[PDB]
Amino acid sequence: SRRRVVITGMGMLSPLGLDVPSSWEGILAGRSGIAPIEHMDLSAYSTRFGGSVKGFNVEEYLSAKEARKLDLFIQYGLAASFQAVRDSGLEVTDANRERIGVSMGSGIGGLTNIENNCRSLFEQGPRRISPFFVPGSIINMVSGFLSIHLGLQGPNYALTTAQTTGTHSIGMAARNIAYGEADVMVAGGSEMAACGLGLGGFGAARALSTRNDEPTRASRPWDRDRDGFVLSDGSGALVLEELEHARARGARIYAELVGFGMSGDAFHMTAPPEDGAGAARCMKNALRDAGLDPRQVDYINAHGTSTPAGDIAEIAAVKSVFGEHAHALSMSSTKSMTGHLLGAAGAVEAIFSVLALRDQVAPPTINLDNPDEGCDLDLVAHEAKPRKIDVALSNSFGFGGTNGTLVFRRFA
Amino acid sequence: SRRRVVITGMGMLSPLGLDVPSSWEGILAGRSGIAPIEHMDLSAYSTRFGGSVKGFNVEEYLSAKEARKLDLFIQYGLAASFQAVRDSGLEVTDANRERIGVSMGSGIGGLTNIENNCRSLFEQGPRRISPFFVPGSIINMVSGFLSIHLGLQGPNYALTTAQTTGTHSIGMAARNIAYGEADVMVAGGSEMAACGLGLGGFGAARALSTRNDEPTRASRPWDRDRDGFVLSDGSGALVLEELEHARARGARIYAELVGFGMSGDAFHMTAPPEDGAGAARCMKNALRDAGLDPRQVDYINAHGTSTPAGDIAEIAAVKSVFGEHAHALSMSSTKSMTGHLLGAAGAVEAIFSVLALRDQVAPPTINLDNPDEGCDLDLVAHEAKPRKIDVALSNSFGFGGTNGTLVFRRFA
Ligand SMILES: CC(C)NC(=O)c1cc[nH]n1
Ligand SMILES: CC(C)NC(=O)c1cc[nH]n1
Repeated sequence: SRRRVVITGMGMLSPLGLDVPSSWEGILAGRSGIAPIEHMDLSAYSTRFGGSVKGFNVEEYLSAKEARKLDLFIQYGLAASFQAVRDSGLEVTDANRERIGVSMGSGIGGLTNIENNCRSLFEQGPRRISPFFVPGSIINMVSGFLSIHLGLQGPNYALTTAQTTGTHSIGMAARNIAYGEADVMVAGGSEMAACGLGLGGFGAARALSTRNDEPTRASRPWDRDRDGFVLSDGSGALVLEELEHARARGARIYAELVGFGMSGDAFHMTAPPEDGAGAARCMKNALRDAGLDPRQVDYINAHGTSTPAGDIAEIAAVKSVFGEHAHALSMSSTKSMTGHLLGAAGAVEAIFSVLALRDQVAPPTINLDNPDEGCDLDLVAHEAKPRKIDVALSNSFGFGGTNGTLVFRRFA
Repeated sequence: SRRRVVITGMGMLSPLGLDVPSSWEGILAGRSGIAPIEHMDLSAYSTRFGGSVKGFNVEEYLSAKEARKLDLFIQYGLAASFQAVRDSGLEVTDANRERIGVSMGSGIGGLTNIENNCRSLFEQGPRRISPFFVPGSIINMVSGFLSIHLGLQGPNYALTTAQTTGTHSIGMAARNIAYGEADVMVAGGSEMAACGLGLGGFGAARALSTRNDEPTRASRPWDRDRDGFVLSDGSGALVLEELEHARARGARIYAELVGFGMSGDAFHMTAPPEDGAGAARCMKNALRDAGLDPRQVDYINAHGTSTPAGDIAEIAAVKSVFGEHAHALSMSSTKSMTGHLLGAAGAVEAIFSVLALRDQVAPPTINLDNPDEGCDLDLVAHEAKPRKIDVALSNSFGFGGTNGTLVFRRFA
C-alpha cells in the first residue's frame, strides 16, 4: 500500500552556478545566467546566446579518461546525481544496493556528440566514428553510468518527454518508491542542446528569442515584448526516499513529494491550446493525488518559457484550476534567469520549488516590465517575495502536448 | 492491492513483415529478415547488412505532408500503434479519453533525420535545417503524435533504455493500469538505426557481426561462431487494458501480463557480468511480482543478441534462477531471424511471447548449428517446437546494464 516520499538530497548545474547553493543565491538575487555563447561561432544563426554552464570541471567528479567518452549532457547529469547522493548522506551497501535505482532523463540527449561524429562520418568516413559514440550519446547512460560508479542495482531507466522530462522523471521515481519497487531513487534530468543542430533546429522553428543585443533581457515570461524561449544547459538531480527509510537513518528531509500529475493535450505537436486545458487537467490530477484543497497552494514554479502562446495558456490553466485563489498564490518563472534547460527544466525547477519551501520565499520573474493582456496574477515581478509557503507546485509542458505537475509541501 | 492487465491489441513492423500475422508466420517458419542494406553506400563499413522494414507505405497511416515531418522511427512507432489500437477494437470517447495513455519509446531515436540535417548544416549552414527538425526527431513524438491523432489524454510519456526500451515501456504502462492511473495504454517501441551513424557507431565498437558473405547466418545466438548482433529496424505496440474494462466491452484477450521485473547490473557500460547476476535478479523480481515459482515458467523469449558475452550471461542467469527446471522450459532467440531491433526488440518479442501462448509453440533459434560451451538448454535449435506454454518470459538487457523482464500467462 502507497508509501510516502521525501527529498533528502539535491544537486545541480545551471547557468547560475555549479551547485544548488550558488544557483539558489543567483535565483533570490534576480541574476541572469544568459550570455552570448562562446564555445562555437554562431554568426550564421538567428540566436547567438543561451544559459551556458560556466567553469564546469568534470574532474571534480570523473577521471578525464572516462569524461572524454561522454557527451556533456551525461557529464552534467552525473555531476548533479553525485552532488545529490553526497547531499543525502546515504551509504550504498550490499543490504540496500538492490533498493536504490536511478531515473535521470534528457529531452534531446547527446546532440553535440552525434553532430561531431556526423562531421567525422561525412568529412572522413565511418572508420573515424568514436567507439564510444553509442554508450557516450544515448539518453539512458546517465542512469547507466551512475549505477556503475555507485553500485545501484534498483530500477534503472530514463524518460525522454521533451521539456517535461525532469518533472516526469521525478514523479515516476516517486511512484517507484510509493508502490514499493524501490526505497531510494536518484531522479531528474540533464540537457546540453547548444550545438549547431540544437540552436539551428529551434531557430528553424522560430521558437527562440532573437534578442542577441541584450541576452539577459531575452527571457521575459508574461512580458508583452517576449519573443520565444532562451536555450540553456545543465542538470538537476534529487534523492527521493521512502519516509520511514529516511526516518530510520536520521536523514535531513527538505520536503515531502505529495502529488504527481500527467496529462496529454492531444492538441498540437508543438503549440499549447490557448485555454491551457491540458495543463489544467494535469494540475487537477496532481492536486487530487496530493489530497489537497487547491486553496492550499501558496507558490507555483511555472513552466513560464517566455513564448507568446505558452505563457498565456499557463495563466488560463492556473485561473481555471484555482478560481479566486489564483489571485492569492504567487507564481514565478525562474526561466526568467536560468532560461529553458529543456529536459533538465523540471529537475532544477523541482529543486527551486523545494528551496522555496525551505527558505519561505517566492523567486522572482525578472524582466516582467509590462505584463501582457490577462497576466494579472502575482507573478513576483523583479524581486524575490518572502511569504508563507506550505504547498509548492512545479509545472512542465512539452512538445507532444505532454504535461507534468509535481506537488511538494513542508515536512515536520 | 492491484488491478489485472490484459493484452487486447498488437501491432508491428519487422524485417519479417508489415504486421503481426505476417511477422509471426516468418518466425514459425524460421525465415530470416536479414539482407544487405539497399539505397545506401556501405563500402567503407565493416557491416553491410541488417533487418530492414521492406515495402513500408506510411501513406496507409499518414498524409504525405504529415509523414515528411517525422523520422522513420516515429513513422514505424505510429504504424504499430495504429495497428494495435485497430486490433483492440477500442472506441475512444469523451467518457474514457482521460483514461487512455501512450508509452512508446526508442533506444536511439532520430539518427536518420539528424544525419540528413547535419548534411544541410555542414554544406549550406543552419538556415537549411528543417523547422520540424526537433519535434520530428525527439523520441516522445510517437506518444505525442498518437495522442493527438486519437485524442488520448491519459499518461503521455516515452522511455529510452537502449535495447531494454520495449520491455520497460510495456512493463511501466502495465503498472499505470494496475495502480489505477489509466484503464488503457499503448506501449512498446520503435527503432530505425540502419543509417551510417547506427552501422558506423556500433561498427566502431566492433559490436556487430561482419558475416557480409552470409547475412542470414550472421545472427546465431549461442552458436560457437557468433561474432556480434545484427542491427534491425521496426516497431511493436501492444494495447494494455484493465481486465474488467476489457471484459465489459467484450474485447478479445490474447493473454494476461502478470509480472514485470527491472534491475541494474551496475557492472559495465556495454558488457554484461559473465554470470548474468543482474538478469537473474530481474527475472526473480518479475516472478515475485507475478506471484509465480520459477517452476511454473514454460517458455523464455531470450534477449539472445548473438554477442559472445551476452548469450553466455543469459544461460548462467537462467540456470541460476530455474535450477532443476532450467532444462524443462524452452528458451529461444527470435533475434536469430529478426536481428536486434534495439529499443523495439522488447516490444516485438513481447508480441512473439504472447503469440507463443496463443499458438502453444516455441519459436526456433535458427543458425544454432554448434551450441557453445555450457549452452546445453532447450534453445529450440533450427525449428519451432509445439509444447504446453502456460507462462512465457520476455527478457531485455541493455547498455548501462539496464534489465527488463515481462511475465505473460494464458488467459481463459
Ligand atoms: C510547451 C507547449 C507545447 N505547451 C505550453 O507552453 C503550455 C502552457 C500551458 N499549457 N501548455
Ligand atoms: C546488452 C548487454 C549490456 N547485456 C546483455 O546482453 C546481457 C546478457 C545477459 N545479461 N545481460
